[PDB]
Amino acid sequence: SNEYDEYIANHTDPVKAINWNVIPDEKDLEVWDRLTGNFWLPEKIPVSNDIQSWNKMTPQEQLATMRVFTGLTLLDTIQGTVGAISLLPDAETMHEEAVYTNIAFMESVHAKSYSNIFMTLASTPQINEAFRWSEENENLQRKAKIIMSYYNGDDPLKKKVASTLLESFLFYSGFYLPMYLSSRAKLTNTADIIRLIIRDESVHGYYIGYKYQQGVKKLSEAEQEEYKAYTFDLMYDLYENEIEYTEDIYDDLGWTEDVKRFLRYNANKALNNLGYEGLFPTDETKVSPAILSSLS
Amino acid sequence: SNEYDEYIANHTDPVKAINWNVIPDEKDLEVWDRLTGNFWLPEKIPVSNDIQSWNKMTPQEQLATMRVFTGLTLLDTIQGTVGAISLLPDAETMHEEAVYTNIAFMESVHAKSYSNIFMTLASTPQINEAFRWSEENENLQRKAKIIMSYYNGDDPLKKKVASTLLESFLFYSGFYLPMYLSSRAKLTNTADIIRLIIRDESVHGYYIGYKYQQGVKKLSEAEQEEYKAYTFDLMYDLYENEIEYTEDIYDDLGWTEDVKRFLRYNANKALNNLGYEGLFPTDETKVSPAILSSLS
Ligand SMILES: [Fe+3]
Ligand SMILES: [Fe+3]
Ligand SMILES: [Fe+3]
Ligand SMILES: [Fe+3]
Repeated sequence: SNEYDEYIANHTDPVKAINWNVIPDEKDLEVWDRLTGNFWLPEKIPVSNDIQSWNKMTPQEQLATMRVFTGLTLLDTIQGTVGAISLLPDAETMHEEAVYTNIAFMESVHAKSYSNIFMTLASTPQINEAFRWSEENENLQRKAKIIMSYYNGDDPLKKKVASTLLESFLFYSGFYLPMYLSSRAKLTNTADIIRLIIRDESVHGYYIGYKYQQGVKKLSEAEQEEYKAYTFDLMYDLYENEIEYTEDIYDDLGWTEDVKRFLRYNANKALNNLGYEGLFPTDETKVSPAILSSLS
Repeated sequence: SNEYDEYIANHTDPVKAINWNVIPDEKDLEVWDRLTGNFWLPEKIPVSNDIQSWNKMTPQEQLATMRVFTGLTLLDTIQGTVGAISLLPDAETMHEEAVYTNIAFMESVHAKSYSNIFMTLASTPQINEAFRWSEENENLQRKAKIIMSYYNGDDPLKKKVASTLLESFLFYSGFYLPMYLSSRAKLTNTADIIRLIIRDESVHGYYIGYKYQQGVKKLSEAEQEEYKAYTFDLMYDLYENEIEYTEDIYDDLGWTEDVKRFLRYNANKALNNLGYEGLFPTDETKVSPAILSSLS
């Protein structure tokens, strides 16, 4: 009578070792190859070359940078330690499970990148105040808890919708700032780190959205309509909360209207990643060219 | 809109973003820097340069290689998708959670490496027969299910003991083969992939064992003694099972007695990583210096 006798007697199916010679879904391999081939660490970027432009930035630009980046750090902390991990049990293939372990790790690299930037450019008090602000900001905590409510739940598809909206939508109110600043010769090296992060997030959102589409198409007619309604309802809720967050971050700078257009643009892309039409007419998504141009 | 209100009302404390500017345990940063600094993918090693060496190996040598490598793949599949992940909820620090995400990913890289080796060296039937054998071998399935039984349990410390014994002891009836072959100038590029895996495992066992010690030392002397008994008891069971696994894989080649000494050498290392004295007398753990050097 060993402690594990019941577990063993109860799990008669053989535990399987992953076999990469047999791939049920080629997309898993394509994504594994793309993500691992794109491996990077923030130390590879010379952020210290940004010290002069940081000191040149206005008090308002530095405050917005600290806050936005702390908000992004929080989402990556969540996605790396809870989000991506929550998708493993519902994977269609073993190679998909492997891909999620890479996503989890890279989210931790993304989160750490912001501390590398902070430690290189900012003062300790600025850093401490930013993290304190992130704990007290009601909109940031609300988007974080709404997302974590699904990861902690028991519905596999909801976890993929939440994850895709987090990856293809929730980060953008934050990616706007370094793309703007870099088009004005400010934080150009920091912007190279943000571009490496975007290179990963675009793939993450595309992939998890793809898996959601495969899973939801396995359902009954009524159920597929229910998940579509759930997705648009969650998107509206997150968008409404994001408008508030955006106003509070950028109103002083006066960039708010352009950032809101950027929000609508990315919300449409998030929904498209999940297989749905956009929520906003295309004419409401006209972010300035300088921004989509800095993204390039 | 309403679906997450309850969760939000029950999680009033702020969700925290990881801050790498404040490290409550220096070891977490040391290990993160070491593991990430040691990033590698199997594609970096020219395994195809081992084809002549592989083709000269006997059918018995090839079969043992296919089986030990598939058993190692099974262990890494479990560790990356279930093991490291099970340690997240019990972390003492947020930086420790980040480290586990890197460990999860690298275990997936390890598992994939054996497929890279098989896909380069072995025939399709050989690969299919190896995975089939892995599903049917009672000792392999038993060690996997014993370890998984603790990952699936609710005792955090038992998860770490299981993980450390998996990493510091179980992987070893397996690394003996490539290191010995390497000392006979056979499969030398494959051995380079094995050394990259060992460089990681070494750190994983050390780190998780270190966290196990920190946690058990918070208990009474009486509870500490019960965990020590549990640890030795689990080692007796895994050792007994491993002896049989070793005899079946190695008897044909005639390497069994030396692999058993190697099992005892590693069982002592695994117990040491958990803070305990070794189980076997030093004189019962002799390992050839030609193996020990590639082990390094
Ligand atoms: Fe990220
Ligand atoms: Fe991501
Ligand atoms: Fe491993
Ligand atoms: Fe390991």
